[PDB]
Amino acid sequence: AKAPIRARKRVRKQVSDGVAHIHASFNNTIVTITDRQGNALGWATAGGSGFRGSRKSTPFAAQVAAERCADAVKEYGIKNLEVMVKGPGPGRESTIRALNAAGFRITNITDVTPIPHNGCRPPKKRRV
Amino acid sequence: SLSTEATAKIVSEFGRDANDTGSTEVQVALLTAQINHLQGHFAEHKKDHHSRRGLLRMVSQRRKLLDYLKRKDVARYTRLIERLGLRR
Amino acid sequence: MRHYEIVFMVHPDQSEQVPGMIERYTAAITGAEGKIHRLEDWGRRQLAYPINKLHKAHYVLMNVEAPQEVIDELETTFRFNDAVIRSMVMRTKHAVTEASPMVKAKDERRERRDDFANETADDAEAGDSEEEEEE
Amino acid sequence: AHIEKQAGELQEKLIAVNRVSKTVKGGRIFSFTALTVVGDGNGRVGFGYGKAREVPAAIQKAMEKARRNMINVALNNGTLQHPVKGVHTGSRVFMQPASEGTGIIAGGAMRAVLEVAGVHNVLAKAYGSTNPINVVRATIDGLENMNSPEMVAAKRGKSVEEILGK
Amino acid sequence: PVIKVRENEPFDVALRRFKRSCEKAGVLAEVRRREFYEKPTTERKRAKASAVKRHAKKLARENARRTRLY
Amino acid sequence: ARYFRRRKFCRFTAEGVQEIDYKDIATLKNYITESGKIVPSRITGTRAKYQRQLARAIKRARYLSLLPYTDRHQ
Amino acid sequence: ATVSMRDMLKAGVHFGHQTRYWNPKMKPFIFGARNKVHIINLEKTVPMFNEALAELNKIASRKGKILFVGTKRAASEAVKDAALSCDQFFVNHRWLGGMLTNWKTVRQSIKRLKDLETQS
RNA sequence: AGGAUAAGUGCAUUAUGUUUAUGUGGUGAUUUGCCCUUCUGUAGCCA
RNA sequence: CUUGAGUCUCGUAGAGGGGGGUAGAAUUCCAGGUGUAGCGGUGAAAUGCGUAGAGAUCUGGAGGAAUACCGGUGGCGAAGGCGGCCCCCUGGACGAAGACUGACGCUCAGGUGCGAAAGCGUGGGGAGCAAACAGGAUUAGAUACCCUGGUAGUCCACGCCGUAAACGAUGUCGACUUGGAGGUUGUGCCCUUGAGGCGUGGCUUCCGGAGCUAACGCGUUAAGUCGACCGCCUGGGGAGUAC
Repeated sequence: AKAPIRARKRVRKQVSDGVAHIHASFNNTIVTITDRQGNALGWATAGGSGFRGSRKSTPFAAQVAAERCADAVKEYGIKNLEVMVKGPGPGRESTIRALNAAGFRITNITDVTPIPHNGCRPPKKRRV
Repeated sequence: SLSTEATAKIVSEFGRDANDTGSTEVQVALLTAQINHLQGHFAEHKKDHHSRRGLLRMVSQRRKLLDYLKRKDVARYTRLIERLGLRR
Repeated sequence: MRHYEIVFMVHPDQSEQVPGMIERYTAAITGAEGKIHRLEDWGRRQLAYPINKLHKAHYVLMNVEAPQEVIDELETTFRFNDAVIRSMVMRTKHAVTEASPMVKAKDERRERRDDFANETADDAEAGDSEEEEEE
Repeated sequence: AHIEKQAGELQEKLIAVNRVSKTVKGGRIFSFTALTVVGDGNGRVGFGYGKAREVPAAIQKAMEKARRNMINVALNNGTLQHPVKGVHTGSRVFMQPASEGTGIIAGGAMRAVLEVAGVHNVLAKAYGSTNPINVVRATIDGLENMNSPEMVAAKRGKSVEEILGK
Repeated sequence: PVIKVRENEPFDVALRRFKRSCEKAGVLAEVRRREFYEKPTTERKRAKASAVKRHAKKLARENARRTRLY
Repeated sequence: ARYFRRRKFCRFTAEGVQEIDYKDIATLKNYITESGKIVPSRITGTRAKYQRQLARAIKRARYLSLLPYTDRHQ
Repeated sequence: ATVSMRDMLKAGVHFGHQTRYWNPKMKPFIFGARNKVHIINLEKTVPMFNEALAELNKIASRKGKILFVGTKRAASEAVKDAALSCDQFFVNHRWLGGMLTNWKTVRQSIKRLKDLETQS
């Protein structure tokens, strides 16, 4: 479910507020909570929560990553939150469910997906 | 493509000076005039093949209408081919 | 004879260049067998993305007619111009250099989406109070 | 279903009979096949290949497939006089315009098929599939009109309605 | 994907089942494979094509009742 | 009574509204969802005319900074 | 016998309900759509219908019995109204296509029905 | 995005997913036709 | 002569070609700031990368192919061919009025001309992906499968025999033969006022009647009725190679 993190209760930069970022891929989600003017206040992942395989991208693996970072960032003491989502990777709602159980008010799901303007040709990999 | 003002020189000078465009002497003169616009383009790079297909239509037909013209009236034929420097 | 509904926008610090450039385009058009249908300056506007930084730019819709020869001379100038950040210019096939359903949306741009400056005195000179000056 | 010429009383000219199989557990084939050409002993259209659970049904299938459930091009009287080529379902029979009645020669069982078919009067070579299960089509592809009667005034037959229509 | 505006002041969901602009709608039909220039037009762009089967499905339900094959 | 042929403001609802143009944000925006972006033809219910031209006009516009092209502006 | 022409107009004035698509092989008797609904030419069907209704009259002295076929889940009530007798026979809802050549079976199931209908 | 008025509403790994080892060749019970109904199953009309 | 064909301005659509212009986003990268251990890969995985502070993330710059979406049974080209969008040059099509010539026609050995792709001569470019080569993983083995690094390549410009699955797997063009409708476009008539109906063309496509096919299927853009002229075939293996 979890691995080592910052505290729930002490003091560090004492910022009162942040923005959160969910980087969702086909295999992992990276959830990194940041300062509202642009400096990281903590991170987790679904693989650093103890999931592997296809299972690393399921909504319940996206959840436990999000609840892992969301704990840690109370040492910097957030009280209100806004969120960015950036990817087509699964469980884009389950990570929000965890941030609201950490006590946060969720203030817009601002889509800034990392899709290019087509970009580069993709890997050969498989035959269909 | 052929301007109205290039068409107006050509109409006034060759065939009848009131809107004759279809007579064989003047029809040659029009095709020639669009060749000249196309030879201005082909001073750029020389992969201009999708227009060259179209040049070959205009040339061949011009040449068909000169074969028709030498079977008819000989003055129109020797004037036309010599005054526009055609068949090259 | 051909119609080109040319619309463009210009960077704020450079907007001083446009009142002069348009008046050199109008005298080359009316001097040789085309028309200025309307020439509308739109004022300073909010972009939908900052270009070359800064989230505002100043828009002019020229509403040009010119022959094939003339339009060839204005367009090589306009394409290598430096004041324009970007432009889009349309074809003779169903062209609309006269009367549009953007009549409301122009008035709005000058009225509500502008930023009032010295460059923007120049914005009113850009298509209504024309003086010959720059390129 | 499919309509044919006149006859009175019929001859079941069975020219060939065979047996099929693909026997296995549950759904299977184990039936018989039979081939018959139906006619009146001078000239009629009708050709049927059919199959069933045993020899009695096999033949009754085949006699039904001649008389119905089959596309044919028609004949009139037990004699031919519109000798022309043709194709029906790949099978090609060619007949060049020549004498009626006499000259009849065709190998194997085919001289007997031609007597019930009505085209033993004018006939020429076959091409396409050369098997006796499919080349019996003589009175079909080899006759591209719906009547070919024995009076030579046949070519004035449609004429007499056309010039009265004038 | 979630798309930039869909719900009135978020709750514990994100409501991604609901709205979309045009985020990949002609360019992706097969994963783990290379891209092409002319192939996408018939290989990948089946959006109209899959609407023929949605139309047939609302059609075939009535016709099964009239035939009484329901 | 009256008729008009091959011109603006009659047939369909109007032929002077999304003829071909791109310089107006509003004609494009009748056909744009709240995320600032183009949606399918079923969604928009544009006349056939208005769509074969709207395919060029939404790109023209995006490119002239009338619409927000990209996802950092959506 | 103007009487056939009254009924054709009296029926025909529903002006269709189906889209402006029609069977190509019917094209002669079809008038142009009004706002995407098919409309038959009403006048062009009135000469056909009078020829048909006299031919039906001539067979009345030949007649054995009539069989109304083409019945289905929407056409049955319209056949119910047509027959007004048991000199003319019909079904209500559906019809099994073909009876004419496998009559052998069909008469054998009629005998099974009436035996077991009398026991019931 | 003019406007986020969460408006202009119509979908979520952007649905087209699938390493999962292989094993020579041909043959074989619904029958010798030493073949049950053709019977209105053809414009006449029949078993 | 027009009944065949050819031509001028007007009106209309499009990714045809060649050269110009132009915006923004991921990967990739550098910098500064913040911040802590996995990231990645997959059916599970190791190889790879990372504590020299990776991954993610804020701000700003970089750099080069590509250009999503509207996008579709769509549209353009001579078949293959062509995809952001526009201009400049210019080809080709599609409508319609005024006006013009009057078989100037059809087909096409010979023929010159012309590339999907890679290959390729020399030049620019290489962010991502990737043959090989390395090493994992797969398994009766693993060159195939599936993965990671990674170089040439992919990407442009002109050039060389235009190669092929060079397409409707269907020669050309043209006359003739029941249509209906979608997509989508000139235009005559209607309250243009319903992407609408009717008059008449247009490409592109579904459906199906006479007819055509062995079967699927084709059917007004034929695979029907034909017409002229050309290209080409005559069982397989061996061989599309040899000479």
